[PDB]
Amino acid sequence: PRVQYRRRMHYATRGNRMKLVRTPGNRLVMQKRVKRSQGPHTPWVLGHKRLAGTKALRHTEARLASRHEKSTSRPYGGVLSHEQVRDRIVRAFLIEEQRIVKRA
Amino acid sequence: KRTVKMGVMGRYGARYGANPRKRAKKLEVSQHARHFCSFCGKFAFRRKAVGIWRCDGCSKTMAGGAYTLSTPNNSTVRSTVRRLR
Amino acid sequence: PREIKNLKEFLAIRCVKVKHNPAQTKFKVRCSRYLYTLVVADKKKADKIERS
Amino acid sequence: GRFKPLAIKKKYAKKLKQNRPVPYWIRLRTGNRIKWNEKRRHWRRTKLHY
Amino acid sequence: GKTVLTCRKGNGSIYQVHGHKRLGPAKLRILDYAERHGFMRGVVKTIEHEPGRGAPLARVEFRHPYKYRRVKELMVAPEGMFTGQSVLCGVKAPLAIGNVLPLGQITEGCIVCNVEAKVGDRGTIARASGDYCIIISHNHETGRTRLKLPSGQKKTVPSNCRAMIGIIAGGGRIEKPVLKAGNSFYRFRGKRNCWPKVRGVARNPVEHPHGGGNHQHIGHPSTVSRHAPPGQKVGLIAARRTGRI
Amino acid sequence: TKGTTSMGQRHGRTHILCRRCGRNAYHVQWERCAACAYPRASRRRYNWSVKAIKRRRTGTGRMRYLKEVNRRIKNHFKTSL
Amino acid sequence: FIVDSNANKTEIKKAMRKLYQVKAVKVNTLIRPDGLKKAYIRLSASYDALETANKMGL
RNA sequence: ACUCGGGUGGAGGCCUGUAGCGAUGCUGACGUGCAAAUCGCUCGCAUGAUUUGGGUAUCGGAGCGAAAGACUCAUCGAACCACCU
RNA sequence: UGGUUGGCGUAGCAAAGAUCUAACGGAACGUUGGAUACUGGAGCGGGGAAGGAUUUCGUGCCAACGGCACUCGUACACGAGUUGUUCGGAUACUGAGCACAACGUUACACCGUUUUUAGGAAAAGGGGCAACAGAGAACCUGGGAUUAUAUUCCAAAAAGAAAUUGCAUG
RNA sequence: ACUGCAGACCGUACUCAUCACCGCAUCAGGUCCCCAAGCAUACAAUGCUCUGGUACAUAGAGAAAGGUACACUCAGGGAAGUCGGCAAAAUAGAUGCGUAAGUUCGCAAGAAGCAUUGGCUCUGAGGGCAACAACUCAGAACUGCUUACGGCGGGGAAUCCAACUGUAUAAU
RNA sequence: UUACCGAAUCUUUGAACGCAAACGGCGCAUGGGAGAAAUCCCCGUGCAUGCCAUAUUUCUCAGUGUCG
RNA sequence: GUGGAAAUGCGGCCAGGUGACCAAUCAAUCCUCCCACGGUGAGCUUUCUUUUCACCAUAAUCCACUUGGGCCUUUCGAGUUGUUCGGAACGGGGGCUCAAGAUUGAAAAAUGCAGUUGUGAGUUCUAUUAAAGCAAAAACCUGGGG
Ligand SMILES: [Mg+2]
Ligand SMILES: [Mg+2]
Ligand SMILES: [Mg+2]
Ligand SMILES: [Mg+2]
Ligand SMILES: [Mg+2]
Ligand SMILES: [Mg+2]
Ligand SMILES: [Mg+2]
Ligand SMILES: [Mg+2]
Ligand SMILES: [Mg+2]
Ligand SMILES: [Mg+2]
Ligand SMILES: [Mg+2]
Ligand SMILES: [Mg+2]
Ligand SMILES: [Mg+2]
Ligand SMILES: [Mg+2]
Ligand SMILES: [Mg+2]
Ligand SMILES: [Mg+2]
Ligand SMILES: [Mg+2]
Ligand SMILES: [Mg+2]
Ligand SMILES: [Mg+2]
Ligand SMILES: [Mg+2]
Ligand SMILES: [Mg+2]
Ligand SMILES: [Mg+2]
Ligand SMILES: [Mg+2]
Ligand SMILES: [Mg+2]
Ligand SMILES: [Mg+2]
Ligand SMILES: [Mg+2]
Ligand SMILES: [Mg+2]
Ligand SMILES: [Mg+2]
Ligand SMILES: [Mg+2]
Ligand SMILES: [Mg+2]
Ligand SMILES: [Mg+2]
Ligand SMILES: [Mg+2]
Ligand SMILES: [Mg+2]
Ligand SMILES: [Mg+2]
Ligand SMILES: [Mg+2]
Ligand SMILES: [Zn+2]
Ligand SMILES: [Zn+2]
Repeated sequence: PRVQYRRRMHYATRGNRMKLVRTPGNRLVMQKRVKRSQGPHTPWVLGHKRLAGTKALRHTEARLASRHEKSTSRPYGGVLSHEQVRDRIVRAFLIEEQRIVKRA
Repeated sequence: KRTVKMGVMGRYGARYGANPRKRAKKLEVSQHARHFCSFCGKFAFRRKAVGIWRCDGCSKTMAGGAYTLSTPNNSTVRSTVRRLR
Repeated sequence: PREIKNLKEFLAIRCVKVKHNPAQTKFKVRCSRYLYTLVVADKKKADKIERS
Repeated sequence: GRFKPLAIKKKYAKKLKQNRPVPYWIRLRTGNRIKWNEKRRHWRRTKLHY
Repeated sequence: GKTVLTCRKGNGSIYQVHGHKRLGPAKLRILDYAERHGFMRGVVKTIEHEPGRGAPLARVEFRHPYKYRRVKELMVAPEGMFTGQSVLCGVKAPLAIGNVLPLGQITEGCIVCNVEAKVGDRGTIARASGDYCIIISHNHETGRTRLKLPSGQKKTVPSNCRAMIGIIAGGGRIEKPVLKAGNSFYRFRGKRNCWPKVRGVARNPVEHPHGGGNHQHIGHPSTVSRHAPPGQKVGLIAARRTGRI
Repeated sequence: TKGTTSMGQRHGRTHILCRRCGRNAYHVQWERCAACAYPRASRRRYNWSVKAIKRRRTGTGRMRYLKEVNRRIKNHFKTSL
Repeated sequence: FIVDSNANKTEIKKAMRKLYQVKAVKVNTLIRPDGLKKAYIRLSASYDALETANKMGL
């Protein structure tokens, strides 16, 4: 069993990964291995971490995914880690409370 | 394992000459040493490109010197700003 | 190829391919999109819908 | 390889059906001069580099 | 003869700066009204390495003065400019590291970086790593402060000129020996086709004024005139003295 | 190895056929023709090579319309109503 | 069919429908190495490709 | 005071050596050749200033060169084409 | 410039190990069987790019060509052959880059910047191009489907099973 | 959800190489990518083998001199040969020992230098999961040698030069 | 059939000009066509830039230009 | 819109993310290979051979649902082959979630094949030098706000 490419492209680049596959017909057949992307992340300046409620959908299928598959139902849900939201909810509240005090 | 004398420089073998290794060795170690973080109180800084020091603890990035987190020149400026305060 | 499991749905649902198996009897309902199948273990109820 | 603009395929197509022996009946005309095709091409010799 | 390599670098063909991976110009914020009558707080977002450059560049994110949008902006970082730091650019910015405040308002004797010579030009002096310039005088009556350029060189500039506070980061690059011919291969990978530097005496008589001859030697003084035409102005140019000092 | 062994090193094309002249003179990398000077509007034409001016001048082709307008000038553009 | 080389598939369906009065379930054309375009049009099962081709003088 | 064992780890324009890139020697074969520069064995580098496809940029009183006047389509101490001639 | 010549039936056709056998074919090297080796998975393997562009396939042919021979051929002649919603490409990315426009310069645009002293929106920074190895990218197998194409062909039990885009429909 | 209709353009054969490209050629040269078995072995070295491919490189007879060789062998001597150890031979794997000057303390170093190694029948060691799995190392007898594949460094002492790796006159 | 010439026909391009272009690619607008459960598909015509004229029922505008 | 104490589950502009970027290694599957077993076919068969060889296949798509990481919660050790880590929350119990993966099944035995699993190995894919820090962008996504 030696295999050859089936899609018109023939280079071992990262976007052209292939999977060897024994078939029902007992052929051994290369198949395109999907170009998996890492999923949604909290922003790079906030340490760039993978989000919890969100799937690493390729945008090729992200359009067809349910909205909540790419988010949590929290404010900034598809954008920020829960701690990052809570950092703000505190920082919004506490900073305004000092400003409200600087009028006195 | 340990070299009698040249440590990180041991990788260079018998070349580049003794002094230049001696002088590369100081910068080479402070460069890969973990430098103290005033933010965390933690040894934590590690360089990630010349003049860039990521903090392993809290995500953060001091600017800093090339082979060292702080230049001796910088020691002056910070207090000198503190005194102007 | 989704597989409808309960009968109530399947009786609701073009030309259908019955397939007897040893220890089975599938009912492969073809449709515009999916080939729905309804597995049916004991035969006493297999022709119970086959004769439908 | 596979790649061809159709414009190149039309040209090799052109030269391909142009690559034919003269019709037998053309030689039988009065005052005929032609015998062999003087513009027969062979892929292993002249190149139509397109 | 034939065109000298000093002259060919002026075609700037092969000899252009690389910079595909360069982040863009590293400048100060546009001299807004806010700079001229207050201050703009921008938080530093991330300190980058610009390839081919020694100093890290910072990514201060100022909010846009006139519209709802936020304006990330890139300037070579003063040392000690950590991410999340809130920079304060403007005339009545507080005097601290990373703050960009009018040069005539910076205290005499304090050291500044990324100084701008012309007002509003967005920071041209003291930008290389480790570099800075002490303010050595103000002249409030004529509104022109002096300062000492990173080269031992005094210069007068208007106090309306901005400067950043502190040494530029990444200082001490040059102290580390390069050792390998390959190590200097990469510092110039991100710079330009500057390197390796073939000696002109090693070149031919067509190639260089110094080139050619049996023993490889310059035949005439290496100290060329200022008025020497290009292709001739090689060797030591308009040198006032030669020799080790 | 500047001879037959470096003839194997040469793999590309400098020129593909031109959209105008049909010459294999279209420098694909400098998208222009060495022959017609295409895409430049005015076609390439030098007096130091009249063997080439002659080679591609009018009458070299069908003169598809020019035959029609020549016949007409000869016939005073005589016309049916 | 050799079919006009500039014609596309949908036009070849509409043309079979009009010339030979028959539906084409599909029409996958190729252009021949020679430069002619060649359609393999498959008829709907309701239309025989045999009864029609012989009606066509073939 | 920070040294002596032992392991760990996998560094290096590190070593031996494939592939690949070269090309020292035999001044071997060939030398109207397989070849208008090749063949053989030997040999050198082979984690790097490496090799390599595609693309792109820079050329003729010019380009490009870790510099041999090297290379710039078998053409270079000034390509090739046409022309003056 | 054409033709011819001696040398001369000479120098050679000595790199990579290899053929043997029978039967048949044929006017006389092929074909099959057997034997024997070789390649030896960085292959005289199976697919592609560039390049080539009919070389493919079948039948015939073997005049010429295949530096010996051919019954055979990548040769010759004739007839065939390449099938896609999903492969690749374009539609539809940007990149080193390029350059239309404008503007400027030039005796002259065949130059330069690449935005334009600049009113670039037609319902803040003009238009475009530039990657078949980068980004993007909805399809799979089985076939008894060819002389030659198949992730392309298959027919109503679509061998079948999908995903997907547009519109529309309950 | 469903269903209905529709899903357009061009590529698509073959080649990709000691006969399909470039080299005036079916030219021993050159030419990017992918898949890549078994055994020995450290192995993509090398040898060999199933599969897939080949049997195409003009053949025959016989075996003058002189040649070419990716062929050997040579008594005694052992570089006397020669300009020159050129070429050849030689070293060789692994293990255990042992390893000098000099040194930038990294090295030099595989320094150098001895030594053991097959076969066979055994032993020992080294783990997993609960309440069977390796395959290396080690040892021991017995026994064998014609020292018997392939592959695999010759070494040392000094002087000159250049520090080093690198580049570089394609074709002296 | 020949000769000539009025009517036409004159495909893709090309100054090439709707935008591109190793793409027989892609538009916007207009009319047509086929067709079809509209979407798709074919077709015609217009659609480059510059400049001059004109807005003949005198187009819409811009200027801290001049005034009113 | 909505469940959940929480991690989170289900149902114009603006900012962020995907695109998006590393040798190796480790691990899982993949694949190939080997072995054991069992079947089936073939072959050897002077002798010997419970034997040698071959084969024993499982596509995308979908549906139900162990390893590595992140996190929630609750009441010096932890950790890797390895250069770590911990009150800025380690470990333990329960939970969440991502990424692979397993198995259940639909496809799908009406196919393949020809007259079976499991087990081992390899392959596969998912720090260092650095004065080197190792593309962009459309598309798309999610949010904040409306
Ligand atoms: Mg071509
Ligand atoms: Mg010289
Ligand atoms: Mg000179
Ligand atoms: Mg000197
Ligand atoms: Mg000198
Ligand atoms: Mg040359
Ligand atoms: Mg080249
Ligand atoms: Mg097609
Ligand atoms: Mg090395
Ligand atoms: Mg060596
Ligand atoms: Mg010289
Ligand atoms: Mg002879
Ligand atoms: Mg063999
Ligand atoms: Mg043939
Ligand atoms: Mg022919
Ligand atoms: Mg660009
Ligand atoms: Mg493009
Ligand atoms: Mg791609
Ligand atoms: Mg595609
Ligand atoms: Mg085929
Ligand atoms: Mg093919
Ligand atoms: Mg190949
Ligand atoms: Mg040729
Ligand atoms: Mg091997
Ligand atoms: Mg080998
Ligand atoms: Mg002897
Ligand atoms: Mg001697
Ligand atoms: Mg002697
Ligand atoms: Mg003598
Ligand atoms: Mg020798
Ligand atoms: Mg010693
Ligand atoms: Mg040297
Ligand atoms: Mg040479
Ligand atoms: Mg046009
Ligand atoms: Mg499956
Ligand atoms: Zn810190
Ligand atoms: Zn042209």
